[PDB]
Amino acid sequence: ASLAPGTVCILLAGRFRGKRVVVLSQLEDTLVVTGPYKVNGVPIRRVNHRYVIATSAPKIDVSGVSVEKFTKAYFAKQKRSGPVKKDEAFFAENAPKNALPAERIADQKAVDAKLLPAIKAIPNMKEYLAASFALSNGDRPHLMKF
Amino acid sequence: AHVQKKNPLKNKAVLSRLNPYAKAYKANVKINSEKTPKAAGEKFLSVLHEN
Amino acid sequence: AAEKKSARQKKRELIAKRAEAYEAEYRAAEREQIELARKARAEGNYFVPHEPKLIFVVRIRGINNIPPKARKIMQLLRLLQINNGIFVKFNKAIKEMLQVVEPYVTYGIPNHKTVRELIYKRGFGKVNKQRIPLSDNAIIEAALGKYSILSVEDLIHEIYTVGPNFKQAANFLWPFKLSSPLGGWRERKFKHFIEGGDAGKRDEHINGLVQKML
Amino acid sequence: SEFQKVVVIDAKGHLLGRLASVVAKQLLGGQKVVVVRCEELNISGHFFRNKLKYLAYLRKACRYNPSRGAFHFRAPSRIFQKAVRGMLPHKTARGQAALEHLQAVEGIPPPFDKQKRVVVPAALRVLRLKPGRKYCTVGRLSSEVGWKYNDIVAKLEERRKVKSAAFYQAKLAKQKKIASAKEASPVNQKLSQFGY
Amino acid sequence: VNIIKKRTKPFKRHQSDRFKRVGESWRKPRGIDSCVRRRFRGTISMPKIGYGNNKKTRYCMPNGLKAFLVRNVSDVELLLMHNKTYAAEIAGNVSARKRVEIVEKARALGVKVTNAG
Amino acid sequence: ALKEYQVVGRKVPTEHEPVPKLFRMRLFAPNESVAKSRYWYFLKMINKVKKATGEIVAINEISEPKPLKAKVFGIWIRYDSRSGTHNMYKEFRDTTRVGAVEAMYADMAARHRARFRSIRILKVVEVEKKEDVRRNYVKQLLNPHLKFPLPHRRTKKVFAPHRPSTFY
Amino acid sequence: AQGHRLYVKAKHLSFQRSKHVIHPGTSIVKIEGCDSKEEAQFYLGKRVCYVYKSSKAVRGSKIRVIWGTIARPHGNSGAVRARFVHNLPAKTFGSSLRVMLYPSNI
RNA sequence: UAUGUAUAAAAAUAGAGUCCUGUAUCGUAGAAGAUGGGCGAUGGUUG
RNA sequence: UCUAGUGGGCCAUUUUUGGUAAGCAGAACUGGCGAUGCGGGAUGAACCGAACGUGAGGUUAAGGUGCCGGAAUGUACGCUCAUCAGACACCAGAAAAGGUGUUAGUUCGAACUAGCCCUGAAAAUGGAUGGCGCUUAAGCGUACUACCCAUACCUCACCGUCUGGGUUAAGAAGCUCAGACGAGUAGGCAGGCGUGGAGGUUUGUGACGAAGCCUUGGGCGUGAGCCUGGGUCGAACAGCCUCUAGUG
RNA sequence: GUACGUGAAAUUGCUGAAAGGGAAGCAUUGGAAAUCAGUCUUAUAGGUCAGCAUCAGUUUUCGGGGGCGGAAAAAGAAUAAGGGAAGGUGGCUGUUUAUAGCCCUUGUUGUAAUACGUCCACUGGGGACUGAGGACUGCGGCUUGCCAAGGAUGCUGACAUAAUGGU
Repeated sequence: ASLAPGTVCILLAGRFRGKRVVVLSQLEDTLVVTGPYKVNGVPIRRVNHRYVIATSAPKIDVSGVSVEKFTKAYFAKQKRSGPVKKDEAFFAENAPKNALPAERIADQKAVDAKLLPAIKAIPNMKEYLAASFALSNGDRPHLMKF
Repeated sequence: AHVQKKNPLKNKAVLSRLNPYAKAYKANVKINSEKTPKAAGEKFLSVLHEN
Repeated sequence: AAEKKSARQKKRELIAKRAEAYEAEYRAAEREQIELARKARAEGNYFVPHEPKLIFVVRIRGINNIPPKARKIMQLLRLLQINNGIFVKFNKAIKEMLQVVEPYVTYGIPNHKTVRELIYKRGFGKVNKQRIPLSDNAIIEAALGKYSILSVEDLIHEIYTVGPNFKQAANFLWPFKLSSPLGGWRERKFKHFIEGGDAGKRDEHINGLVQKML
Repeated sequence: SEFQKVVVIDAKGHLLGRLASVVAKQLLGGQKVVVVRCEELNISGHFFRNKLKYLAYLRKACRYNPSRGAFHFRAPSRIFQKAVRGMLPHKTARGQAALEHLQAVEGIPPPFDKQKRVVVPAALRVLRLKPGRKYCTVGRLSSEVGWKYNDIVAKLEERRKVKSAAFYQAKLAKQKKIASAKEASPVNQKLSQFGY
Repeated sequence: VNIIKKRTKPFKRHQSDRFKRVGESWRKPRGIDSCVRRRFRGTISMPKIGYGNNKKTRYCMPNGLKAFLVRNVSDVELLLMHNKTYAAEIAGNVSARKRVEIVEKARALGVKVTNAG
Repeated sequence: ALKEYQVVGRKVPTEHEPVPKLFRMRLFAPNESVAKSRYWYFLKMINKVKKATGEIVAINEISEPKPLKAKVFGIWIRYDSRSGTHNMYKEFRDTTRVGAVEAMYADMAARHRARFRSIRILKVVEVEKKEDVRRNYVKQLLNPHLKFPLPHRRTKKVFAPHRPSTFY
Repeated sequence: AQGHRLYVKAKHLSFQRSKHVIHPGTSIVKIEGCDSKEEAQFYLGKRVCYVYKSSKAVRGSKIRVIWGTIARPHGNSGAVRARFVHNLPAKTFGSSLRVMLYPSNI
């Protein structure tokens, strides 16, 4: 219930662990979630609902951005059907520089610009999103409320 | 037949199969229609609070 | 083709009507006892509730170090294992039979939920000398159909109200193989219930025990 | 519950068994424990009874080669270690390796006199013994059964206390300056509704 | 239905570790004072019928096939009808020539060989 | 866990006694089963009526009428010991009869090593007049100006950082 | 440097045992700050891992990890029970485990 | 075996220098922590 | 119907005989041990709980939760201070009488009656509440929750036995569905494994390496055992059906 | 190579590997090191290990709503009366609500509430183990198709590895 769209949640696992991101829409199993890429550098990704902590931070207005174009086929990888993989040239491929179609670039830019006005309106949210969540000495997760 | 025993209490479909009456049961019925005429004789009260 | 299903549908409706009548009988009897108690209290007299005719007996001691008389009696009660339960009529012959095995069994008055939950969760029938779960009404049809017991709810009514066919219904029911009680027994299990133990007659507290063992 | 890399325990006013049981469980948990000021440890019961108990301990020895027989250590740190050793499975490699995580000393040597020393409420005499119950100190018990460095520790502890007191006055002055400059900041009220 | 084994370690004979005249092959202890026969705690366990494996996966190799001993090409053609149930296994005493003939027949029959290499 | 029970019963009707007398007792037991058991125990020893030839005609639980008023209860008991020749009268200050009886049971067990079977409670009564109280400690609690320091302060988290103040 | 550690420190106490019989399949884990079964209810189902370092670099990494899940509480003091994919070695008594914050439900 | 490898009064307990423990204080925002700029301070962390 | 083994017994409860006594001799009823593991009693043939196929999960018995040791340094009210306290049945042993010990009670300051403690109490290698230790207990009495875990109970998977229901469309000596159960010495019976020789059989293996032997290799079976890779070797040997015995 | 076919075990020397604080050996479980095979590689379907979802069976753990029962809880509150004494308030050690109050009895609000007992074929979460069977049959529900109804599928990713597993 707490994973409403527009909520600020903390990524627990993955390469973006500890980042704070803004939930856009609820997919069938996961959350199509992204922090404003100009803020924390987290592009649009699916994140399983078991790997987020829904914080009690004030909600972000995400009604003004279309979310129906984010589907399983939208985020799906390419078919392989073959055991042969991996190469130094393969690692040189993909990457942010190659692949990453300009259509994906434009959507990320569009949704990013649409979410700036809300986070600028609410004070101390831009720095809150840019920061990274972390546990310190004497912090008990079953006590603290997010 | 009957490879697995399904508990009727925890399985509504199996409960329906065994009991074609759970569909209309109505367990909670307001019986005291908000009136409650207390009935305890004075002799009973004296014996209760005796000694 | 469809005649069998047409007859089966009205058979199912008849089962529903009989179960509806049984629930009305339970409610009417329970309310009748309450009103009689209230009127006796209001008028200053005493009204004694009827002595239980149905009893639920649970074996609590293992199969080791038991005298021959008690061992035979629990064999006649079909309580051959620890944590085994049976429904039994309460009369002069039974009361003295349970007196002998007081240290090895605990018995008390079962209520409607105890009987119903036992027969639904742990209800098994003795069909062709086999322990067949009561997963369908047709199983009781084939075993107690000639006794006018047509459904699980009819079987519950026979057990709960102790009808004329209690013996056949009770013998059809395979003895209940209950689990160990959640929360544990009392500190010393093999005293008498009056002494803070758990053997012997425990009146309505067999219900609290059965809820734990289910 | 909390895990520290090393725990320095001020053994003053603590009960021998109550502290040894707490320490022994912590050592088996994989935590390094240092116990300081073992000469101030307390034991329930009057001294004479405790002295007789230790004299009973001295009686145990091998009838051949007492050098094989039980080694009766007199130092208060060694008495505390003996109590802990009887609470650890020391014949086993697990309980033996848990012993070298324990370092009981008399007084507070230089490496530990500059470190925070926590106490165990579950083992404190004031919180455990009814007032008016006689008790003895391991330091005095040791000094009568053979320990011969009682007054040296007392002198060195007195000097350490003076030095620690002078440090505390310096820390108090610094903290007083910080507290005085604390209230001047306007943020102190901006943090008020947050409970800080 | 995946292949599972109830037990993987063998049943060695009691004290076969301590005495060389006592081989490891299992022997039922008949002693009047045997700890293993009386099944004391910590002692070694004895073969029981409860240890038996599933009738469906019994005798099957981890790859799901049953090794079948083969002497010549006639034994390979016996596995013509069951290349998906039995795998041919050439005997020890088969010469190099007949071995090559067996493997070539097994490949043509599409029958796996457990000791092809 | 005790509960005060009023149990009324009588012997079964017979030709010799068409109208048997009804005997009622107020007795404390953890549940109704023990209450009836003790009730037959006392009748069996006094009036020649067995549970076999008798019947419980009424069972009732008595709740304290004024549980929010501090009272003094005087209890007469027939203590049974190694010699078994003992009558005790004790006074306990409590707010309910059940609480006073439970306090009596613990006190007898602690001081005289008496079990639930050894003790039988002859009578529990409420002492309303202060001058009727003969126990010095109860009268000390009846001192108008009663006031005393809080005893046994005692106040997981092992390894506290500071020495406890354990004071006021 | 305090911008990491998204897990909770824990210590491997022992195996599920009686006085004389152990069950290596299930481990007893003591989570820091958890002092009762009510607190342990939060940590039920979390992923607890044992991290260790070895000489040979499998996957070109010096660190190996044994994964596991918290199953149920143990006792009244907040210790829990864990099932690991490979049972924990008996030498890891008193070793430190890492209880991640996922699978989350908060 | 580390993930903040953070914390130094002595005391008494029918008293201590406000108390009724540290759930506190110190530290904590930045590609595992980037590249630039404007104001403010003349402090802070570190070779 | 035919036949094996046995025809030395022992312990506990209660009843009891002879006996100064006995871990003594002799009986009566029941349960155990012998023949029987497992959890608890520190440890122990018969004590307490529970009786055992291979495992997973859950829950319990007796007993326990300061540490050793899995589990509350729990809650409530008390008693106890012991110059060698106390600490759980069987059980590892103690008495009369006492106390300017203390806490309570009963009766006329006094006599008492009851609990705890102490005295009575008195041995020989150093030493045992199991150890450490424990004193508003981690002792003793009582109540109350939470918790720990047996091969016991419960659900499930698999193995075997037995039992019952099907199967003329399926090595019918086959196939298929279902339930219950699983300790074992002396002893019985059944089905299998392995060894030497004989009749039949396999277009059987083999000097391009039979048999045998060694092997930090691989596979099958509950097991007896079988198969196989590598090495060594040098002339024979095996599977199936049956026969036989100087067969483990 | 006549100390001659094959050349076993006991026992022995050398080499390599590891262990060793008053025995050793053994069983269970995993780490470490060594070693190895299956499997895939292919012909929409399939190899190894994982994560979530929706289900089923078993169980555990928190929470909510409701019905019924008892002296139709006992109490209590507010509000009307009577009576009472104190461990005595104001007034002067003594008295009877005053410049505090308490207790006892009775009515009204009241058909009060809460606790306890009990039941719901009432309901909201969290965790764990298990997936046996293999076209269709049945008993049910829904509306002919569907369904949690006679035992697990669905959607994905990583690795295709010594990964899992074996020794």
